[PDB]
Amino acid sequence: PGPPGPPGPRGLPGPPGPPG
Amino acid sequence: PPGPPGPPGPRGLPGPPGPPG
Amino acid sequence: PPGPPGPPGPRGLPGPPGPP
Amino acid sequence: MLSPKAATLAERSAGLAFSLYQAMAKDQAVENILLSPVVVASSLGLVSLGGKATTASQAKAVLSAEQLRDEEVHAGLGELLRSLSNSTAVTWKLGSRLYGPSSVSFAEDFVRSSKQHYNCEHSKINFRDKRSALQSINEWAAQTTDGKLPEVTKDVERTDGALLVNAMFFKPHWDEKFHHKMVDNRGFMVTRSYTVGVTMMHRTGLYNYYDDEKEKLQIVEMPLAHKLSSLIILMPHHVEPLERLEKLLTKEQLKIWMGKMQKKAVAISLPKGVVEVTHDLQKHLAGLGLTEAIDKNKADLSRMSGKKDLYLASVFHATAFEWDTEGNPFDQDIYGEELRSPKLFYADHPFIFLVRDTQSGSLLFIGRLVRPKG
Repeated sequence: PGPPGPPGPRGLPGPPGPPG
Repeated sequence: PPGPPGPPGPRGLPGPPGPPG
Repeated sequence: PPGPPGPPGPRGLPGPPGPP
Repeated sequence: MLSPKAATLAERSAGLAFSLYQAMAKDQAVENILLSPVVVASSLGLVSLGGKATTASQAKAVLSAEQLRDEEVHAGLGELLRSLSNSTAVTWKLGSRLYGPSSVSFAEDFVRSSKQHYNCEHSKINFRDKRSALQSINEWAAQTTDGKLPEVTKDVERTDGALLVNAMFFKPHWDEKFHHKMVDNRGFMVTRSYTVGVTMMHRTGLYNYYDDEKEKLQIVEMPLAHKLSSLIILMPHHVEPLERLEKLLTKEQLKIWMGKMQKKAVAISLPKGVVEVTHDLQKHLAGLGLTEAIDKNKADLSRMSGKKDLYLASVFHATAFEWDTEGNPFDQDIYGEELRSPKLFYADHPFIFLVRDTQSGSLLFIGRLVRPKG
């Protein structure tokens, strides 16, 4: 009977790009 | 009785630009 | 009661390459 | 049902609020925005009601209602104001009060007209007594909003002239309520390098929704109680300043976006709490054409006092916008694993929102949330 949970949090920010 | 877990969350932000060469 | 929060999202995409 | 004159002024007010939004959006000092189009148009109606010659003529031009008589503007805006009062507990509180110096007396005819057409009150304060002046203003707005708007401003900028103060409280009542326990702590990203903790409410149901993959933004329609009005939220795909979205926000583009929407299973997550925004529209209204009304040497507000004593110093637009879970109890959504894999409308970064009347399409609210509070 309990409603489904809320969506999970946002994932981690991506890794920095390679050095130019 | 607690309900089922929620859906997956949103994808994280894109990474910052790399350091200068 | 409401369900627990879902799983965290996938980690973001890698960043763009840096400047030269 | 609105009269055809009040309906034309409803679209006039909506267009005026659009230009107000864009003008304030360029202002790097402006953060959150909250504009009620009928209340903004009422400020120009008061200047036209209490003014003559170019001071009253400019106020009608900024409203783009030149082809209408003066008493048609006051009566039309009067019908529009009372139309929103007949749709309360959504909870909607509104107060309008003119503050003049003690050296000036209000003409009885202007007091009768402004109260009849705009529910406008009138008070005299000593602007040089800064503490007593702010208290008189802040305590009136708090009384009007029952404490939801405890203070308007912290400083009166021009100690001579008139201050038009509007205090508002709005609380959207959803057609489909959120579960009162579907709240938790989430991080709101003001920018990519700035995250403030907020309370967020979550509901998953069937909503009108469109994903613009071309211009990278999401649009969802949240109907209000008994589908008499709707709350539309526009949020970019990436965490970015809303300036790019604001260049696309037009009357034409919004309609195109509304037509591409379709009822889909959508998980909506929004910040929960009260957002307090105070605006001084006076200088922005001048940039739209209301130039003489703010000039202390040229203003003609002689209908207000009898002998040309006042000038428009400030037009305070103060609002308390509460996001809450309360709404109408909906019957089962049992014939709808429909919500098993819903689209995510995860509003943890700045978004643009507007409130639209379903019957007339008139704009009840326009604004944005760039920096909440927790």
